[PDB]
Amino acid sequence: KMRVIRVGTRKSQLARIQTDSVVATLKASYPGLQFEIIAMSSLFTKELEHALEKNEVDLVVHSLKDLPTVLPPGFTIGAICKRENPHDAVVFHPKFVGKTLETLPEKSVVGTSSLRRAAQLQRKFPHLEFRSIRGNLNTRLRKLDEQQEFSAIILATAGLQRMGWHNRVGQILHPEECMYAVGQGALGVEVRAKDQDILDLVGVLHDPETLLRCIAERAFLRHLEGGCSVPVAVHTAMKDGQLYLTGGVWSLDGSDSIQETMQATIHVPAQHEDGPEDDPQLVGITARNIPRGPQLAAQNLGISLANLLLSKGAKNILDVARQL
Ligand SMILES: *Cc1[nH]c(Cc2[nH]cc(CCC(=O)O)c2CC(=O)O)c(CCC(=O)O)c1CC(=O)O
Repeated sequence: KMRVIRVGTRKSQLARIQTDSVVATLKASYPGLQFEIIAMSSLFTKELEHALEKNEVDLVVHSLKDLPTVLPPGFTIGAICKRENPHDAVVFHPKFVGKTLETLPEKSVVGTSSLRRAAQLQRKFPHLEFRSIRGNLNTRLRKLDEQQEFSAIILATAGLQRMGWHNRVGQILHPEECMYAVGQGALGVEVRAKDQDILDLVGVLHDPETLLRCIAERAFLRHLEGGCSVPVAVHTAMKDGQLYLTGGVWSLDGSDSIQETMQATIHVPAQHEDGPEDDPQLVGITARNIPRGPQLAAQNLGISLANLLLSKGAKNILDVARQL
């Protein structure tokens, strides 16, 4: 009568690397336990979810920014892992290595299929062109270097780092240039919402500071009626007992913009707990072993900033962008 922890992965390289980093952390906490990785084949979220409900697998690893602020019923995010670098990065064509976006020749084409990235970068760099680029990270790096269309592309720093492409990171974008997506750089572990055994085990992965930052960022996004699909961006930081949250929305061209910052006293809790089970998820995340007070406070900060943005016309900016 054995028990093996079954871990679902997409077989794509980056998804597989993320899965292994999490399994490695679990093995270190649970050396006496057995894990089995089950390769399978954004439809991919659906099918890995399908295997979870069909009980073919026990946990799957996502980039947090790829999960929506409300998960389908019967699933939850049981762990938010310690955040890697959240910043967007510029990769340059070999001809332009050493340059910045500030020093590219006028009318260079920058590749990105993110509405958030294009809107912010258009606003700050009027003399540049931004055009859609499709594919995974290696395919985008290929189309940048071999085809002569693009002079640069935008990618998450975290993804390049995980892929072993740290050296192609040419410039790391600051918040004044491009704020990042909600939950960028953090990994989220999705599990069956009722599965207390697996929820127990993966709970060891929660990093308190990352969990609180991502609750505030996801609550901001959810209250604005947003997902991966909208031109919304954020910056969070925890220092000296303060949780800072900057949030922004943009027209698809970046000409219209509301951006404000708010803060609150949330101390990063050092202790673990065994909170009650009937405590519901917060923005899709189950963290019963972290003190709940700081979580609720982070959720309120997100909501407060969304309300401030909405009172300055955010819903109009977002509804106008969506219809295009
Ligand atoms: C919301 C969104 N997801 C992606 C594709 C994606 N998802 C995860 C990563 C790696 C970074 C991480 O784990 O946080 C990536 C790739 C990347 O952002 O570099 C995108 C990118 C669409 C595109 O520009 O082609 C987005 C949109 C967004 O970030 O706003």
